[PDB]
Amino acid sequence: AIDFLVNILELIKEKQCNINLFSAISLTSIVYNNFGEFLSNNQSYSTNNPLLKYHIIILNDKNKTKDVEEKRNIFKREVAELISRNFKLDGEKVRNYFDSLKEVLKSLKYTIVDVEITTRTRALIGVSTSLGKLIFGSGISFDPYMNLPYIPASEIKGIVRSYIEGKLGEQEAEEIFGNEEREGNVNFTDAYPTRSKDFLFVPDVITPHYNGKKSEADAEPRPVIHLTIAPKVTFRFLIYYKREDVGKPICDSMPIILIRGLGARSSVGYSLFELRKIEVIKAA
Amino acid sequence: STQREYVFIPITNSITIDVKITIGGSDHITNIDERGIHNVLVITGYAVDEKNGRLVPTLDPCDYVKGILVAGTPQQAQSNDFLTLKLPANKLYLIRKKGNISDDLKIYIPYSSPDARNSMKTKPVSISDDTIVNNIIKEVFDKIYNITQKEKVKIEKVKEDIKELFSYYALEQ
Amino acid sequence: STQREYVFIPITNSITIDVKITIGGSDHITNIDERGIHNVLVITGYAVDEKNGRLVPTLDPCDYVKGILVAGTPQQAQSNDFLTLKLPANKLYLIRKKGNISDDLKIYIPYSSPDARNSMKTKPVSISDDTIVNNIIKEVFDKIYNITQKEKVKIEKVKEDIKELFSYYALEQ
Amino acid sequence: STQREYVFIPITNSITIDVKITIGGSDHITNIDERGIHNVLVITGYAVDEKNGRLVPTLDPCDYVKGILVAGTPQQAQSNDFLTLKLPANKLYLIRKKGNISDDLKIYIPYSSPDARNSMKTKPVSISDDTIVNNIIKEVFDKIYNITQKEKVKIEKVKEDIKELFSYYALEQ
Amino acid sequence: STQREYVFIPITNSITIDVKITIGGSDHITNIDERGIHNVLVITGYAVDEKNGRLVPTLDPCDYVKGILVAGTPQQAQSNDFLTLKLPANKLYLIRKKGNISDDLKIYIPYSSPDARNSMKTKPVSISDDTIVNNIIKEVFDKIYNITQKEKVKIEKVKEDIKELFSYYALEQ
Amino acid sequence: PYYAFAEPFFIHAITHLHVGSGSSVEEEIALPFQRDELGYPTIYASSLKGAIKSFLLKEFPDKRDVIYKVLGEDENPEEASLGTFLDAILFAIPSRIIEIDSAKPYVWVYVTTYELLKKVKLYLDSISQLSNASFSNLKNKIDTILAKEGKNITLDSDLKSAILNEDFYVELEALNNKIPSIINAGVPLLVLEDSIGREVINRSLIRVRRIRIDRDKKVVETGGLWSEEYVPMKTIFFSVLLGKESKESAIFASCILRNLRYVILGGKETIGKGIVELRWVKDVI
Amino acid sequence: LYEEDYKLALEAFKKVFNALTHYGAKQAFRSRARDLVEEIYNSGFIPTFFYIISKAELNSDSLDSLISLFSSDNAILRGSDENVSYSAYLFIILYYLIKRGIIEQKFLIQALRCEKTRLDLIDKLYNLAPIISAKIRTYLLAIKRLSEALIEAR
Amino acid sequence: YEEDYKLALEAFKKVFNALTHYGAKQAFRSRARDLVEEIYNSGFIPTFFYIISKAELNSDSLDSLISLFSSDNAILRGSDENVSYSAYLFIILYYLIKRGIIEQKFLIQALRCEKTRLDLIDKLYNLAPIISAKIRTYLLAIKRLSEALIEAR
Repeated sequence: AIDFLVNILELIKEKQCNINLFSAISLTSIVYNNFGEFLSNNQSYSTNNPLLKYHIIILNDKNKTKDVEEKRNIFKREVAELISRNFKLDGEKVRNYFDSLKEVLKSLKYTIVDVEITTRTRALIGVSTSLGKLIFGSGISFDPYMNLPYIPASEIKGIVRSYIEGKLGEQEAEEIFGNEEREGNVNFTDAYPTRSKDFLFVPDVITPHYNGKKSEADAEPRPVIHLTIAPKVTFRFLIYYKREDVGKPICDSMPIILIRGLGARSSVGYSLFELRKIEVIKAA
Repeated sequence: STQREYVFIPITNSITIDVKITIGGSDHITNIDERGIHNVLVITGYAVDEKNGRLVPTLDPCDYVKGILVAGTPQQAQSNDFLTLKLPANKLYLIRKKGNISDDLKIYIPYSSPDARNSMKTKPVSISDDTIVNNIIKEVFDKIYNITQKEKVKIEKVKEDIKELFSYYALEQ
Repeated sequence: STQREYVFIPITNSITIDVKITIGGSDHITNIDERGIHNVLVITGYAVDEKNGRLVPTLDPCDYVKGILVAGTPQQAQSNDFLTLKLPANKLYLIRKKGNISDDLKIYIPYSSPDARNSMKTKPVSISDDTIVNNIIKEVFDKIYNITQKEKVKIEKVKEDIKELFSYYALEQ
Repeated sequence: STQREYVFIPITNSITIDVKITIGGSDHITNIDERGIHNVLVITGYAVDEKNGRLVPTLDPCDYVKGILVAGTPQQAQSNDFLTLKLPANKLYLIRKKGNISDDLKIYIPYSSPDARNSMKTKPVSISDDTIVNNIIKEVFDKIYNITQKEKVKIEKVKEDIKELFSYYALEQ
Repeated sequence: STQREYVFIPITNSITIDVKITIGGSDHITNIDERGIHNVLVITGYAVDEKNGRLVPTLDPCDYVKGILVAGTPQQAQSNDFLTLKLPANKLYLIRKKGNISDDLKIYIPYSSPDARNSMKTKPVSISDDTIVNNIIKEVFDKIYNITQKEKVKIEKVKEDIKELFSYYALEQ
Repeated sequence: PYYAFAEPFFIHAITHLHVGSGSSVEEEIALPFQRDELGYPTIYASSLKGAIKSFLLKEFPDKRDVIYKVLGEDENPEEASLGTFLDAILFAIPSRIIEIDSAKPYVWVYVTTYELLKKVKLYLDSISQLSNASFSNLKNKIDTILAKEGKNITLDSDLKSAILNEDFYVELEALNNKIPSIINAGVPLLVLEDSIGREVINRSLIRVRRIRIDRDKKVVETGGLWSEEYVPMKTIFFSVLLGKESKESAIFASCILRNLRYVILGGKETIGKGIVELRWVKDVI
Repeated sequence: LYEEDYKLALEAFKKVFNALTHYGAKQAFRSRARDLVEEIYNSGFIPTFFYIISKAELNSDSLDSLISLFSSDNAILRGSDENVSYSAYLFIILYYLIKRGIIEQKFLIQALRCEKTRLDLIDKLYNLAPIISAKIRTYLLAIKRLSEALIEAR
Repeated sequence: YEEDYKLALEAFKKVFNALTHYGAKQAFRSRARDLVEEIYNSGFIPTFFYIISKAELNSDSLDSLISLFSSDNAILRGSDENVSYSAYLFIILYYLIKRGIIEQKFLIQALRCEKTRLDLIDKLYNLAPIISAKIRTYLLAIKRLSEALIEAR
């Protein structure tokens, strides 16, 4: 119902790790995309909904539609700040998940290699995925049932494989990861954030001026507020296999490829990671 | 064929003498059946005119006034100031429609002149203060249909319905 | 006080000399600066009545007609059959709006009786038959804006907009 | 031998008399048998010059003109502005092909110079405004088709085909 | 302004004496820069007149002629036999497009009389016979584009570009 | 009876699951999950059988013959398989939820329909008619739930309203049955009408986009963009393993099925997308 | 008088295709048709739909041409190409809602016209959600195939 | 007597000559093995939409495709996937012109003007129940010829 929508911001502020962030952002996107309408005596006349203060601020009393536009921009920034502040990491379910999965893989007689990597700068993984896409035009790869951002197993595998190509040749890359005729020997799980020092998300901006622009006459900043993954967030994922003589390349490839980027726009130093730990458990 | 007339939902005690026929024929348009009011109608682009409450037209397509309509001629003295008109049962912009009607309809509406005497500043109005729908129950829901207290223990829904479903942009002047 | 009579743009020549004042002073609602006509009045909820082409209202919001405001009280011998109202220069639904007015104007909407005799079913009509365009560019735009065809190198390009955007609804009678 | 003459079907009243034939032969390629029009030539690459209606040639495959086929030659006031030619009855672009042809024919075309004085920016216009539908059934679909009101009482059938089955691209110039 | 004349490319070389203004202007429509021909024009509904090959008006939408477009005027020995016209640079079927055109072009096209004397029966003819492609790239591709062998050295492709891209329908009568 | 043993089981997705139907033209995703005749995600018994049979042939190398006797011969089959798999029916799927007015907060909830419960009931009735097996505990819980068919209910929760998968507003109502052995984690279980539950469940799957990088320009290869549907982790399917009478079926049901806990189903295994736990209703209910 | 999803999509795409005058609007509409379907799946129909409405910036004159589009084949969507594209896709969705008899044309035009009716549209869409998300993604898949087929890639 | 196999022979002749690069031929072979089963399962109209969407109907390739209807010297250019989808589209349209389902003049006048391919799709949607039954054997023969003559990767 509509009261769900008028209260979604309060619910974000008061649950902070226990609401579905995916659906929460999807719902508050309706508020963001009907902002001018949710501010015509249709705030349910509450007292905690952040929609109140946008009746108290007078940004432009001359023209009301401009006023609603500026209020909407302020509200976009405020939604970004809200999500970054309130939605924090509780990575105990993640440690439980990875420990149980490790036991499962041990029972299946796999050699497990559990890798912990910490982000060093603000990371962008899944920038074209849907999360905040309907508010920010930019997304984060988000698992809506772990209720966490994550790094897909396919990206980790692809980055490791492109490095192993660039180093040991396409033939060894196919001897490890397979081709259209043989299946790979190395399995990757998704990477989930297990611990953090502070905020899990933070706001950021990109402001292209001269992107696909003829001349300075075409120049104009178009700022893009969006969410990123805060620094010092540790992610964890597993690497399991059976054939022993495939652990050597993996071992070598992990420390290097994380220094270079792992998500989006690493060319300007965004998605850089440190190797926090690597443990190897040989099936005995 | 047969005839109908449109009673709006005002703020004022406007429903003392505004009818000649409760049923007359067989059927009508608006209903009240076990889940609230049905097929309620809205007229957009006009405004209510509580100065002898009638409907004054406007030019912006957001001055909408909500009401119901059932069979009847207005007063035996009007149909000279009430702008009558005839619609083919499909140019009727209903709300919460459930059933289909008899393909044609003559309809009367309480019409006050467009008031070329004051540049109109009409505002959105809210039907609240449940003591006022206590007035409106008397106004309509027993004046035209004594089926209330013959069909209804279901006043819990239709009360909140009258307190939320109806609206109008009144001139408040 | 500023006086502005609305005027219609159907495919019918019901407009010949239903005009007395062109400008009178130094003001107009619709202007023309080599960008097509601007500030067009879209009257929804109403329809045209090519039988003495004028505005007949309906109770359907999906019936519209768009035209142009020009200064002048129509004939100084009427206003018993033409609707008159006061709106504060902010409630005119003006598409292609360029400027804003001083919050005071008086519209003189050419109006007709609804004539509840049969169902006023309508058709959606866009003006076509480019002879109609070469005639409509003559009808009003010349002797109201005496500067068109007198300054215009881009004359047939404003035809691209009158021929295109001015769709209306005609009540088939 | 036989010889037909193409006549274009515009939205204009300029096709009353430019021809000296009514039947000539025994049958026509274009047919009306209780189903509507059939075997309609679709001239492509040509526009219309309804200011003294003719078929201007263009280069667009997108530009086309449609019309009906009946025997004869035009008025014997021509043979200096017509694209007359012989066709082996197969290169004809026809729609609703009902009756095959006998391997040969001759056709005349209302034609004019490409008017090398302006860019020919065309405008595709259908034929609506049913008043024109009726004066086009009377202008040409009666004079040559006395089959009307003789064998065919279903005008409102041949009506609905003329709406959807006959269009053309116009010059706008 | 900017005038362009049409160069048919058939397997009949009426081309050694067809044009005086090879380039004339500071540009062309057709271009060749080591990726083959570009901006090739296609003309439908016409066919060549191989006996001094020129474009005769047929009316078959399947009869197409492909040629190159180069600026200039025909011989100052014509203007009683061609069809000049102007179109806004987007109203012409252009293949292998590589750039955009000047929004307004005057086009001279080799043209023949309809010659209503014998049934035009056309056939689809290709461009084979290396001798014919060689004297084609000799007559027109050299004089009109002296870029041959001076900047275009991989002439192997440009001759396959006429062996595959270019084709047409021929009267053969 | 016709079957010597009839061992139903639940299929719990440990990781995400991709069991594909392979790139139809009328689909929108290009690698969708296997659906069934009603539209719900399913695991065809052929996929189930192939995955489980390969796993067992590699994990019990001393019992191949037994396995071959029960699940079929790979080469030169002199007889039919003694064992049968039924198509795994979707029992319960995780769904995203937003709900005010509840002390215990939930990020996701299990969703079912009465259709899927009726199919599980049908499976159980059919296997009781064809074997000496009676799963009357399951039947009693399931028909207790089925008695409420026609309105959305919640089993183990106080949920009155909710928005499921951010599109579907539902009003629920309690039910005092609370099957806790199949929903151990105290996660609520919604049972929705079939007209509303189809859309909820179908939008409850995970569509992930993947790409291929042109390893020279390090951008996306032309055309190298596609989507894959996954089934969320902790999704539950219901299946039965039927076995005809044989001295090997005894060994199969008493030694193989008692040590068969985790397997890999479907595809995308190197993306870590196939791991599954098998519960064996026999010792869960 | 029932048009299957592909026939409906064909007749909608016809008007949308003739209403986009400048070719860049068509090329942007192509990308709208190619991404908004998976957006509608991932984020839900209602959020994506109001996102589209907002990206259109109906502007009170974009809205009038968008409405004339329903009546006559002579209408034209004017504005920025990246806004006209969103208005054309909004027309696609509204045409579906109307011709499928799910929501009335008068009510949708109202909810697009001014502020109060918009939240009633939100309510109505939450009431009519299972009716809409049942088969609209097939209609939009047809729209996407048509736009990939009939509009050159940029 | 099965004349759809002869029609498949001549259509396959035209497209097997119009595909210069062998990768284009192998792509057409994969198209032929897939799209017939697709039109069986999904119907004619969804498969036709898919085909025309992956075919890149620009006036360039449209013109090469039109010229194929006459020349036997025409060539299909573009990426291997694009030309394979265009070749399969020509296969279908060739079957439609033959068997008189669609007049060739209408088809050509539609492939020329962009404002008429929509009418073409409309006519094909109207006729799809007939086409679906007619073209099955023809497309099966196309597939057999492809996997017989074109080698695979």
